[PDB]
Amino acid sequence: STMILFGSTGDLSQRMLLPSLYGLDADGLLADDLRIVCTSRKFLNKLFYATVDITDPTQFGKIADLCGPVEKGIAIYLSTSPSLFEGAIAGLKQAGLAGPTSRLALEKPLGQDLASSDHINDAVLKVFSEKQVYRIDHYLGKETVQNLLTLRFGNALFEPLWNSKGIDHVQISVAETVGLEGRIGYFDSSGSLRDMVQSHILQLVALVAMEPPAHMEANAVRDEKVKVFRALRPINNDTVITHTVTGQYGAGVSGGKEVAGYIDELGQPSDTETFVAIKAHVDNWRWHGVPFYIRTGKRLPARRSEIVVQFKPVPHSIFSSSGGILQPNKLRIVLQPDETIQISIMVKEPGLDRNGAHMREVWLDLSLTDVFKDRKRRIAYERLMLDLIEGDATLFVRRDEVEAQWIWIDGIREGWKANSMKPKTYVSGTWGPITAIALVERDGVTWYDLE
Amino acid sequence: STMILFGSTGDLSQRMLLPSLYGLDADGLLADDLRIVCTSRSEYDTDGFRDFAEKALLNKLFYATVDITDPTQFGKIADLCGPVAIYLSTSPSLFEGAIAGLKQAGLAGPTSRLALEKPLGQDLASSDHINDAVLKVFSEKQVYRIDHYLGKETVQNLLTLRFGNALFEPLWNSKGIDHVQISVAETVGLEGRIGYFDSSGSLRDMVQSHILQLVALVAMEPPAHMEANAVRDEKVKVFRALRPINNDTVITHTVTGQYGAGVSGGKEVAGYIDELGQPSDTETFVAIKAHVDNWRWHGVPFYIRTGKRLPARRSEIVVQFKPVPHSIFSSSGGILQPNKLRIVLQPDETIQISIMVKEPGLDRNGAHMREVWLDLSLTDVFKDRKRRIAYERLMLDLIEGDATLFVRRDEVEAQWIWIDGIREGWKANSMKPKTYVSGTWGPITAIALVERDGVTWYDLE
Amino acid sequence: RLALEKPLGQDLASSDHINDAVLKVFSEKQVYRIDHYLGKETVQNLLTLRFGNALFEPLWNSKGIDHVQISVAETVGLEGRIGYFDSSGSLRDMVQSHILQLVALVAMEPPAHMEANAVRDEKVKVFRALRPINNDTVITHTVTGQYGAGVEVAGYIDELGQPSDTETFVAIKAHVDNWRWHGVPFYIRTGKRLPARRSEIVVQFKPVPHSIFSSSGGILQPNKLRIVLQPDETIQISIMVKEPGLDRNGAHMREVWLDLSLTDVFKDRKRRIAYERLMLDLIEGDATLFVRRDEVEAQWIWIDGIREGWKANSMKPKTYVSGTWGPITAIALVERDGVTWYDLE
Amino acid sequence: GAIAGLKQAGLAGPTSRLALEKPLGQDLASSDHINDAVLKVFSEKQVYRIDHYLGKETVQNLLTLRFGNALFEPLWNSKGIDHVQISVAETVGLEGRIGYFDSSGSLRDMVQSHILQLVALVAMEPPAHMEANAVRDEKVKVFRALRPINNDTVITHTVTGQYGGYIDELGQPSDTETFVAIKAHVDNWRWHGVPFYIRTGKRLPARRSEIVVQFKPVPHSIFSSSGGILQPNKLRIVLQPDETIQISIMVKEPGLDRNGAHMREVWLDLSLTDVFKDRKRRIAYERLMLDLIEGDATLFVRRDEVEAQWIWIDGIREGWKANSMKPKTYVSGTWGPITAIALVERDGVTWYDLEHHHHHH
Repeated sequence: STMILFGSTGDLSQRMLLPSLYGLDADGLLADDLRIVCTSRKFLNKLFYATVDITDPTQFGKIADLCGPVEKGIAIYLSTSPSLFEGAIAGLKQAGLAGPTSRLALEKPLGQDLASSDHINDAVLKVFSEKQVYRIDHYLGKETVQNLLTLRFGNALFEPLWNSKGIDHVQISVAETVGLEGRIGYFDSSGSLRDMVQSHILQLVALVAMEPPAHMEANAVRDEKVKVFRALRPINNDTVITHTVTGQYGAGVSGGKEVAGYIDELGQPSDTETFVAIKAHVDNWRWHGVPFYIRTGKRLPARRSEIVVQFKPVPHSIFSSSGGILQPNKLRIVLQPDETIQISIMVKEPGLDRNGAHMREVWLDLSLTDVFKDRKRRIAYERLMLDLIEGDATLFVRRDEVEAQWIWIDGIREGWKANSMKPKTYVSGTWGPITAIALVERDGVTWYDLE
Repeated sequence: STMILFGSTGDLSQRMLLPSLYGLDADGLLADDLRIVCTSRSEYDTDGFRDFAEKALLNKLFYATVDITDPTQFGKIADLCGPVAIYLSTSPSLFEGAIAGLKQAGLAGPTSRLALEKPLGQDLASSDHINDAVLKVFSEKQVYRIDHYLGKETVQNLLTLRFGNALFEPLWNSKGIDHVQISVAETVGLEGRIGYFDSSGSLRDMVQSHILQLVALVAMEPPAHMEANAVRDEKVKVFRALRPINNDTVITHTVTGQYGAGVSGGKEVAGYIDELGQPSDTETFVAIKAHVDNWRWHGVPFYIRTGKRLPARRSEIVVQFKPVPHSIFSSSGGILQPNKLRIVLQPDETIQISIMVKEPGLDRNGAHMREVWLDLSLTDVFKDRKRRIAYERLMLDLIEGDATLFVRRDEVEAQWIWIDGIREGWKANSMKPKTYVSGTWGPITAIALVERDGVTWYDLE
Repeated sequence: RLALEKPLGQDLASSDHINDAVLKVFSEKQVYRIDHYLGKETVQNLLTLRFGNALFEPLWNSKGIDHVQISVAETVGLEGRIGYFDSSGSLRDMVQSHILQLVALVAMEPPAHMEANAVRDEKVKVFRALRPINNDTVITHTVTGQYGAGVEVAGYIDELGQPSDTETFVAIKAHVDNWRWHGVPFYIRTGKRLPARRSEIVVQFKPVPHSIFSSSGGILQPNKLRIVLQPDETIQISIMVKEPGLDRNGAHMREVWLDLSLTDVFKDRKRRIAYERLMLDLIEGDATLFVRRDEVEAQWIWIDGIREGWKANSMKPKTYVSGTWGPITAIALVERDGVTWYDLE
Repeated sequence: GAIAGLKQAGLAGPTSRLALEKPLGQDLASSDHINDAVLKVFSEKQVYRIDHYLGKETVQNLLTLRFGNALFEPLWNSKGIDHVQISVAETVGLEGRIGYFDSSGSLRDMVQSHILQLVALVAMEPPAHMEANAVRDEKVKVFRALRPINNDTVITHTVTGQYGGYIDELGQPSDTETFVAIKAHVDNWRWHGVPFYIRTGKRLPARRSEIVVQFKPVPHSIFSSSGGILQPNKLRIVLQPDETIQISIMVKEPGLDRNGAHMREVWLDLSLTDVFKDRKRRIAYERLMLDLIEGDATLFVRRDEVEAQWIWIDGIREGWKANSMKPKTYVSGTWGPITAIALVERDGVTWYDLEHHHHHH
């Protein structure tokens, strides 16, 4: 019933960040009892400003403030620089609101490293149990991401093929046209690996690589996802160079306006990625030998996040009439900005005989964006928010998840920190550095785009 | 290398060329050794025919005429071009005399190639008797029997679709598919065919040849390589494997319908008996539930329906796929319709697949979903290609080689054994046909045929 | 480190009061529960049979297995320290813990790597996938009995005096309801004073889809994989072979068995009573042969839910004379389904 | 041929049929020349070709094991199995018909039909219903799915040998193989991608003809620890003169903290001969006489099988006479020429031998 930010009068919060809070319930969903406690340097009535500062210790005892009943729960995000979190953690203690089920919502980066994340979580845990913790991951709230569960197990056509023999490899790519998210100097703090790959891509891979549960339970869903992250192939300095590629936002023509370089955008020489590509494997016994080719970067030629499952070829082209070449089957799922799923099959080409059979590849296409046009375009936060209020919530992260996510992340970065692996530049609007072609082409693979 | 032609005057041969010719007079595909041979009961010359031919279309035309009782206008073909295949479309009475002349001319040979479009049978006795007179004169290597469905391009892609894709083969077995459905629908009543249909019946007209050929295409095992002989041998196996329909199963597995007088195209249409002017028990519609017993196909029902005066004209092959082993969306709110693959072969050429998808919205109570169809349209993709007219590649097959499209004896021998066994069985039970209203999809008892075991009927409704 | 004995609980309230009072002092990592069954070599190889091999998995689902049979039969009684049966019956001792563990090691999915929680989590998922027999399902899906007087023996009551309403015999038709197993009845059976002692699992596979030879003499007997854990340690498979004979009337076939007896080769293995390894686990590492708090929860929930149904149906066991191979009524819980209790016959 | 007696005695007639057990061919033309001459008087129904090995009882059981059970076929696919190995070895000198043995080889005698039909009963699909030509019809497609060993593949896909000697017993310049090794390939959906290892010979120190089917490896090894290695699981079959069939499984070897976790490769063993010892113990030729009269027999080879046998037999012979290959003497009991071991040992495969008598320390 309350959310805390110390910078609202200042910087981004003052101009664009706040409406996310006001807009989502102002005409959308329904809310009536809430007590937004804000502090900085319907429910319109609830919002109320306050002032707080970590530097004076005696100040924390003085604020002594709690809006709403103790039997409600204390959710808050401390968006401060490192070492200021510890000073202001106790403020809810002056309120004292830890006893009731507490939402403890954390839509946050959660730190650069597992020790960095654990430091946070160990301190948060003493006031609140895991059941109280409700960490949001913005993709898990996207509807297009949610249907990955109906897709495999609400249909009998897929699961026979999710097993190494069925799939030769899978390709995932999160595409963004612009690097101007207002994160410059904040991106430097993390970067595309921790910014995008550590949870949102990993959460998607978990939806793709897992086993089905027996039923749609909250904790049955999450307990099977940690298994993929614990079954990831750990990328070591001995494997990072072959399996990883970093690239950086350069100066090209992007979006119609010509644009400039990352380093020249920060003003100082910068080393973060703004693009990365990995060749992962799941060793659960259903995925051994199946490469997942993951990719994300900014200043790319299109913003379009899609998954492409390429299946193993037929054991035999019985149409080896000199026209018998069969293009592997692809299951293509597009989740942003258009909602789309398609399959690629072979069909005899209308015609006679040129001393063989000639055929074409073609796509059975279905688009959710068009099929459901009279339906809603609800924001992820609107679906996610009710679950916070609801006694058991399903779309929120768990410690085993993040802890298994970071281990793979920290093992990779040291691998190229121990290998001294600098990024490679790309022209904004090019699809990235030229080294990501060999990374797949050394395996025979091609990255799916338009024709 | 060489082809001779018969029955030039009749509205059958000329009709197919009209639409094709206007689009194409250009192709000139045939090899030089072949030339236009025209024979009909006509007095137009060689020149004088190339004048009638031009309306259908002079460089390759040779004419000359014959008589149907005189084996003497038979030398006129002999006094015609012949360097160091034939098409006969006649009624039953002239069949052996027409064969008689070819032997006297010498135009009957191991070199000679035979093509036989007209109905070739009613029993084994016929099948064997009609073929055996041809067979003593000719071998299988010279006889190539036409099947008017087998040539449709949508049917040719059934081999590419099934065997050019690996997404179909893991589930193309008894465990993968709950049931297989084939439907051919005709809005039109027979027009001008009465007295020909009554002797054949609906089952002889469509089920014996085209529908059975389609059943094999879904059920046939793949050949090691695609050659007419390798592909055909597997198809014959499907006909041999088909479970025999006998008196015990005939009443349960077969429904027969005769079209009544109701309405077609917004106007009342008369009953089949009324058009004949004679009482008939012949069938204008048939429905069957059929099983092919094989390690791959044992226990999977295949249901075949073809009808006359049915509500719409379309031919569709729908293969339902087994329901998911567990509904992980239990506790209510989730219904998981099994996956279905629907392919349309008439009148639109189209393939679709059935998938389950969450409905846009929150989980709320239960998981809510819709089934939805991945749809592909074959006619639009090949827009720079031609249209639905046919009898095409079959020609190239003549000068170049053996034809996958043409029929062989063991199949026709296997078709009638299954088809003849059904007719005697409903003769021993005295199965009178059931009437239906023209445009209702057939007699309503054919609905129990599917509905008593849990099956329904696909409509885009 | 604290290790607990076999009599942990008699119901939900018990094992949750006894544990959450101890889990108030200790934790799940430092807590070990004792299953006498788990630590046996023949049980240990079940996971080694399934997942160290590739021959079985292609069929280990509702599309390759017809039925499983798990039997543990005894000749003795409970002499020396009777009281637990009076307190718990024959349900809570051997089924709630011992045989349910044998149920888990056959109907579970593989972990990525052999580690305690990763292996245990797959078993917990089974005990959650157990279809709960409740209400008016326990009469037609369960059979109870009591060993009578016969063979000098006297009955249980005809040796104890007081009237009790608890069975020394239970028959269930269990059901794991997951993608892998939906549709596969699991047949669990145990009891005392029966004419044999051999604990064994039997997995009957479905019949081949079509029979080429089934016209005359075509009796196609299904293939069954046989495993014997107690007291014989024996794994076999039933296969169909041609009868060498000059036959003029159809195909002649015999059901024969690929036989394997592991003790005969496992002599070098220092065969010993099961408990000797269990101590080292507690002494030097993570407990893989021990039950977990979530394992106890899903066991008792499915163990107690039946008790709801038969005390409301006021269900009483059915007398079998000792040596009646059980009550004759456990023969119809399968004969109504066509299946019959297997025997080497 | 001297069949000329029968037709010029009025004997080639419908009352009576024929079964042939003669050295019919050395090439496709000779059997067809024999066949065309016999089919010049008869048709295939009254023309029967006899293969001794088909007629052995334990050989008869190959398809019933394949098709009376549901455990194998799920794996009888390229995905299911890695490779097949067929071995037929003899103890005798090549002297039983030493002059006759020269000019036919061990290929056209033993492999062209006997072991190729052992190939046929392995790489076939099930027919509709058992019928005399239904069995044959699925073997023809096998004999058609046999990759024709190329003159470019005959160096890396074949190995020949000689009794060490055959020259020292026959006189004339001899290039005759007292041993043969090939690696065949069935190119159908079910089988494309599976090495078929065929091996036979006469100057070897053992006599037990056997088939071995190795199934593919597991995707993931959950039990990753020291000591525990996994040999792939295999099917072993021995029919003559021993009838002994086993399966390779991985079973735990009990130990406490000794050399890590322990797993043994042990065998489910079954011998038909002990079970049926009270039974016939007949001669492979016994029933074949009853099938011919008033009947359609399943157990006879057909001209297209022998034709497709010969076509695949001749395609090698041109090619290895084109590579000018000569046999390699092996000194009287070395399990073959030293080169047939690399035909697998380079491919990772090793020639399978009984674990007892194959191990040391």
